[PDB]
Amino acid sequence: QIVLWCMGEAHAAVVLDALSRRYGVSVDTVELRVPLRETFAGKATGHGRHVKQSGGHGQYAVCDIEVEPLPEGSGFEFVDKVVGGAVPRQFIPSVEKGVRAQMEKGVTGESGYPVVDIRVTLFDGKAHSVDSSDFAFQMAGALALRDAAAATKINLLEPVDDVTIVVPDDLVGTIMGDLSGRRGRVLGTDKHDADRTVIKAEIPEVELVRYAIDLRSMSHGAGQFRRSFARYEPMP
Amino acid sequence: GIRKYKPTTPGRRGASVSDFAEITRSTPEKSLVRPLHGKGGRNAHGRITTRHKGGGHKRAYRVIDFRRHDKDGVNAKVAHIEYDPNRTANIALLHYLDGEKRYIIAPQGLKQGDVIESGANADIKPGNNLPLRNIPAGTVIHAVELRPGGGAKLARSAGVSIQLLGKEGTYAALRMPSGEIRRVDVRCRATVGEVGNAEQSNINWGKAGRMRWKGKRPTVRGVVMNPVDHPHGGGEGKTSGGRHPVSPWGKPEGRTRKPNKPSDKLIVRRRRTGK
RNA sequence: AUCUACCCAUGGCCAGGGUGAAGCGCGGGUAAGACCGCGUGGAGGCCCGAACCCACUUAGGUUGAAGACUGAGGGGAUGA
RNA sequence: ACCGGGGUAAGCCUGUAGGGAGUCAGAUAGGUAAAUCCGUCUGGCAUAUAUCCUGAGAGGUGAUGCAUAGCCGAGUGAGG
RNA sequence: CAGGUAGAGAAUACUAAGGCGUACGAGUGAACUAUGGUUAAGGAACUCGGCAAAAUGCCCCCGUAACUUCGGGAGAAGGGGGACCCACAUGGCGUGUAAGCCUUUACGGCCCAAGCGUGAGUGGGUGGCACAAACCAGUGAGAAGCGACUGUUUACUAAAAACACAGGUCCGUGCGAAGUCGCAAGACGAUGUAUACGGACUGACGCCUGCCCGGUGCUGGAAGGUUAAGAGGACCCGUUAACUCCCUUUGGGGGUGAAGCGGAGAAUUUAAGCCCCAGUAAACGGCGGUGGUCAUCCUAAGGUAGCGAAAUUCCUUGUCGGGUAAGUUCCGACCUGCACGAAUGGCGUAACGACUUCUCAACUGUCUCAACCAUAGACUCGGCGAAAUUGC
Ligand SMILES: [Mg+2]
Ligand SMILES: [Mg+2]
Ligand SMILES: [Mg+2]
Ligand SMILES: [Mg+2]
Ligand SMILES: [Mg+2]
Ligand SMILES: [Mg+2]
Ligand SMILES: [Mg+2]
Ligand SMILES: [Mg+2]
Ligand SMILES: [Mg+2]
Ligand SMILES: [Mg+2]
Ligand SMILES: [Mg+2]
Ligand SMILES: [Mg+2]
Ligand SMILES: [Mg+2]
Ligand SMILES: [Mg+2]
Ligand SMILES: [Mg+2]
Ligand SMILES: [Mg+2]
Ligand SMILES: [Mg+2]
Ligand SMILES: [Mg+2]
Ligand SMILES: [Mg+2]
Ligand SMILES: [Mg+2]
Ligand SMILES: [Mg+2]
Ligand SMILES: [Mg+2]
Ligand SMILES: [Mg+2]
Ligand SMILES: [Mg+2]
Ligand SMILES: [Mg+2]
Ligand SMILES: [Mg+2]
Ligand SMILES: [Mg+2]
Ligand SMILES: [Mg+2]
Ligand SMILES: [Mg+2]
Ligand SMILES: [Mg+2]
Ligand SMILES: [Mg+2]
Ligand SMILES: [Mg+2]
Ligand SMILES: [Mg+2]
Ligand SMILES: [Mg+2]
Ligand SMILES: [Mg+2]
Ligand SMILES: [Mg+2]
Ligand SMILES: [Mg+2]
Ligand SMILES: [Mg+2]
Ligand SMILES: [Mg+2]
Ligand SMILES: [Mg+2]
Ligand SMILES: [Mg+2]
Ligand SMILES: [Mg+2]
Ligand SMILES: [Mg+2]
Ligand SMILES: [Mg+2]
Ligand SMILES: [Mg+2]
Ligand SMILES: [Mg+2]
Ligand SMILES: [Mg+2]
Ligand SMILES: [Mg+2]
Ligand SMILES: [Mg+2]
Ligand SMILES: [Mg+2]
Ligand SMILES: [Mg+2]
Ligand SMILES: [Mg+2]
Ligand SMILES: [Mg+2]
Ligand SMILES: [Mg+2]
Ligand SMILES: [Mg+2]
Ligand SMILES: [Mg+2]
Ligand SMILES: [Mg+2]
Ligand SMILES: [Mg+2]
Ligand SMILES: [Mg+2]
Ligand SMILES: [Mg+2]
Ligand SMILES: [Mg+2]
Ligand SMILES: [Mg+2]
Ligand SMILES: [Mg+2]
Ligand SMILES: [Mg+2]
Ligand SMILES: [Mg+2]
Ligand SMILES: [Mg+2]
Ligand SMILES: [Mg+2]
Ligand SMILES: [Mg+2]
Ligand SMILES: [Mg+2]
Ligand SMILES: [Mg+2]
Ligand SMILES: [Mg+2]
Ligand SMILES: [Mg+2]
Ligand SMILES: [Mg+2]
Ligand SMILES: [Mg+2]
Ligand SMILES: [Mg+2]
Ligand SMILES: [Mg+2]
Ligand SMILES: [Mg+2]
Ligand SMILES: [Mg+2]
Ligand SMILES: [Mg+2]
Ligand SMILES: [Mg+2]
Ligand SMILES: [Mg+2]
Ligand SMILES: [Mg+2]
Repeated sequence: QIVLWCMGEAHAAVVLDALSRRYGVSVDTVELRVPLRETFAGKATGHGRHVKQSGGHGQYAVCDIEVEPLPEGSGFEFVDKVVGGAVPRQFIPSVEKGVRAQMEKGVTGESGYPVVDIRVTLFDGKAHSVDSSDFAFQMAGALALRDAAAATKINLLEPVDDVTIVVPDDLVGTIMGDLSGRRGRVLGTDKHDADRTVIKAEIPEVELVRYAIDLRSMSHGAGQFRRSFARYEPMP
Repeated sequence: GIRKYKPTTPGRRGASVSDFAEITRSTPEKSLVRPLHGKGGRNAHGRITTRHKGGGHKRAYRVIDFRRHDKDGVNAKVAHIEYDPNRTANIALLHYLDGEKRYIIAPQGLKQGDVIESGANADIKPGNNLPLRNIPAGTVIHAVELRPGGGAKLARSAGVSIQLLGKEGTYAALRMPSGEIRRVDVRCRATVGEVGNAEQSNINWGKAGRMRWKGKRPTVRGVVMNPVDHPHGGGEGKTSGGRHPVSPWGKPEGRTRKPNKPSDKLIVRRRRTGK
């Protein structure tokens, strides 16, 4: 999505009017969606069986992989331990890429968020003389991923961003009171200058869409703040 | 009561229908029904003698007892009150303790289950039939005879009643629903009470077809006709004289009751018009 | 009155698709109500449109295929 | 792979889905006479998936038959 | 009677069973005529007039104005998607056999792997100029007039603003009624009974017209010449410049007559006698106070300006604007004492219209300005073979 950032409300109205007038941009305001990711909460194994006998090249492939939960930031990993070359080496990339696409499409329903920090561990599979194919093995790995994900929980993570809150020293109490109701934690209140105070805090991204406007309204223009994604936290 | 249609269609904008509240049964007694075919307004010659009549829904005749003399001292109870296409009022069905079923006009306020008794000794409750000499002066009656034994002829339509003004010698002086005073022999019979469906006159039929279902055909005005067809055009009317209407057969306005009539000796006074 | 106008008795016909009246039930409102939403329901000289019935425009015909038609469009089509 | 077959009534059995229906006794002149029939009034026993009536269709029989996809040979055309 | 595939369909396209090639032909790029098709650039400039053509057309999502009788207007308008392959998907839904469960065991009930059928959606990919690819299949918006609406109408030049209509008003009819058909008997009205029937005019619905019970009428019935307190809810009372004439006595009433302003409270409803009041009005009236808006009460023939009900109508006897380059319909505002009429015959009106008039968008051979293609004729050959007309 394309996101327009404005200082406040009147300037936002002015810029949207200019866009719809100087350039004829007919648009409607919509909710801004924050980035989100998915992670595994437990370890499980999967079984993927594929049979598709179409009019071109007959496709049939079976794969058996293993997935384990990994710490946030680990990224995607793959370990292969097939014994005796049961599945062809040329099709290992096919299965791999099928699993990568399947985990990209998500595992939590049709709205599965990008699964991250997961290791796929292939061990077993069956092969056919003619029915083996790139696409076949791709889906076989995909379905193995579905079966593995179906056995344990999937945890959602939201990106917490470091927020540097600069408010006058007399208004630090207000920020402490309101951020307390904002599920926020305060890592310090460093005096920015003689009047304002830099506040060290990290807050979930969902809470930071409207932070600037309320900060400026409460500070009567004395509110300046910075945001920077730090890490990911599960749903409270 | 009257149920008003919602204006979902130009044919039903201001229309209304009779809320058939008093009706108990939706079918007639099989033995009291007689066949009946429309005529279109044509007499035995085949010519149109009454215009604007024809078509209309098929209907069957219910045998109504206008001659309640056979059963005196035999009480009856009303079985149902039901619909009758042939007349404006509803018809009540009487089960006689004797064991005979009969039909009468349903009077006002008559409910299912009441007891109807006739003769000289009957009470003055609504629905009871009495010879006129036994009816105290001042009550409201309906379905009155003209000659002693000829059957009821007067005050039959819905919401219609007459006031028994008094008695003298052999004759009782009555007031017609039209408002005139008429004398009738006190040996005639009459039923106590008004006639039901007092809200009949408030029905708004709403569309031309609804009146066509009732067997009435459209009327063409006389002015839009040719002089060979209707004597209007000549004489005007309007606000000049009194020849405002002329009948299609050339007759002007005026009194149409035949002068020098026997019954004229019985008429205490004629009705009055014109505020 | 085997054409046509009107009426009378007795039969028949009206593909397909929409909209969604009263009534009934639940919920809200209220002391009770007006009324308001959600379901059932399937009204109506209701809507779109074949058969069927008409005849608004236009072209042709005009010693015609026809002494009133044809081709394209057109109106009504559960109702007087 | 393709082509062609992949049939058979009324009637007679059975009585399903659906629909409908209280039963017994007494009295009674109202039904041109008379009625055990029909009405009307009294009671008694009944709410039963009890019973009866009606009733599409399924199933059996009709049918060891009839018809049929096809296969054979003849020559007017007969025959299987 | 009603096959199959698409389709919502008995539409349309193709086709099965079945039935036809139907009765003058054979040729030939003439003009011209008819019916089809296409057209550069422009797009109503054509014309009395967008006549005729062209255009829109389906399904699914989204989104819908003035006004209103609250039903509509509305499919308003406007915007986006539509093909094929694959995956989700051994999914979902429908049906239901095997297996299983249950019961008053039977033409029983529940669930139901398999089998068959079938959408809708999301994601990715492929192809074309084009995916509702053919056939089929709304043009839309605004303003004025008339008629409320659906209908009916001059078979064969007029479908409308004409007729009808639902609603309204008046008149007649007390009952083998009035009316009608018949010389009559008889019949319809009606197996009806004044909330009914017949005749006349008007024609949905909505909105603005005012003053009041003495005499005389009419009418029903004691409301009443005498009237119990209380129920019954506008005024009088407390409060007056200018005047031209007045009537009374410790200030108010007419004419030219200006505005004003509150609270004690005026009778139908509740009881006694012949006569009566009361109900009704410009239908027997009636035009004057009082207050409003039938309340004490005062005035017989005149629907008659009633009233002076600012939506007023040729009202360019002008001053203007709006629309077009050039303005018709029409739209607005101001003058014209006299015109000029509708208060029950006149202004309004949503919805509806093969109605009349006008504007805009889209679209096009209507036009600038015509060209080309095919059929059916014309034309050539063979066969059959007319007609109107006709002093020569
Ligand atoms: Mg005869
Ligand atoms: Mg009439
Ligand atoms: Mg009736
Ligand atoms: Mg009426
Ligand atoms: Mg109406
Ligand atoms: Mg008329
Ligand atoms: Mg005429
Ligand atoms: Mg005329
Ligand atoms: Mg004639
Ligand atoms: Mg004459
Ligand atoms: Mg005349
Ligand atoms: Mg007049
Ligand atoms: Mg007139
Ligand atoms: Mg005069
Ligand atoms: Mg006169
Ligand atoms: Mg519904
Ligand atoms: Mg409802
Ligand atoms: Mg219709
Ligand atoms: Mg229509
Ligand atoms: Mg016709
Ligand atoms: Mg010619
Ligand atoms: Mg010809
Ligand atoms: Mg034609
Ligand atoms: Mg046609
Ligand atoms: Mg049509
Ligand atoms: Mg139609
Ligand atoms: Mg086969
Ligand atoms: Mg019996
Ligand atoms: Mg059988
Ligand atoms: Mg078909
Ligand atoms: Mg067809
Ligand atoms: Mg064939
Ligand atoms: Mg030829
Ligand atoms: Mg030639
Ligand atoms: Mg040619
Ligand atoms: Mg052409
Ligand atoms: Mg062109
Ligand atoms: Mg072009
Ligand atoms: Mg134009
Ligand atoms: Mg010109
Ligand atoms: Mg022009
Ligand atoms: Mg012109
Ligand atoms: Mg046209
Ligand atoms: Mg066209
Ligand atoms: Mg809409
Ligand atoms: Mg639309
Ligand atoms: Mg519109
Ligand atoms: Mg068991
Ligand atoms: Mg069981
Ligand atoms: Mg089973
Ligand atoms: Mg492309
Ligand atoms: Mg259309
Ligand atoms: Mg059409
Ligand atoms: Mg006007
Ligand atoms: Mg004009
Ligand atoms: Mg009309
Ligand atoms: Mg009108
Ligand atoms: Mg019409
Ligand atoms: Mg004509
Ligand atoms: Mg027309
Ligand atoms: Mg015509
Ligand atoms: Mg006409
Ligand atoms: Mg009328
Ligand atoms: Mg009338
Ligand atoms: Mg007579
Ligand atoms: Mg009258
Ligand atoms: Mg008249
Ligand atoms: Mg009207
Ligand atoms: Mg008229
Ligand atoms: Mg008019
Ligand atoms: Mg007068
Ligand atoms: Mg004028
Ligand atoms: Mg001008
Ligand atoms: Mg004008
Ligand atoms: Mg008048
Ligand atoms: Mg007007
Ligand atoms: Mg209008
Ligand atoms: Mg029209
Ligand atoms: Mg040229
Ligand atoms: Mg030719
Ligand atoms: Mg020749
Ligand atoms: Mg000759």
